[PDB]
Amino acid sequence: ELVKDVLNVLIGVVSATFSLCQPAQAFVV
Amino acid sequence: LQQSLELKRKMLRDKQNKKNSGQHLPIFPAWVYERPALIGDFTALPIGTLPLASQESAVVEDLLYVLVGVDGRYVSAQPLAGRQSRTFLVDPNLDLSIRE
Repeated sequence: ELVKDVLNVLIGVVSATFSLCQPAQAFVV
Repeated sequence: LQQSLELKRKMLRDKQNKKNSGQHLPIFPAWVYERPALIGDFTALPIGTLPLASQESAVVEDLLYVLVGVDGRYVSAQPLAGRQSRTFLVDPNLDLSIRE
């Protein structure tokens, strides 16, 4: 069920994230 | 829209004074420019309560309408048109993943 997100996480989505930011401080998934 | 008429008129005067052998250089009627329908661009269920895969279909339908000009139910084309950059307004309450 959650995997649907992951399928679209391969593309850019918001469910998971690519905060255009410094790794692991504000950059996040 | 209205501001263009000035530009057009000054440019017409130059050809008119330059060339007098050919007379009455044509112009289009004013309503050709005034009429807004001629140019391309010009019961709603609460989307928050819906299931996800129906929001996707609705958004796709509105976007398919958006592509040809005028906007749709859940997404609007902002009427500002300031400078030359068009902008659009999606409904605020959506799924963030769909929204981006």
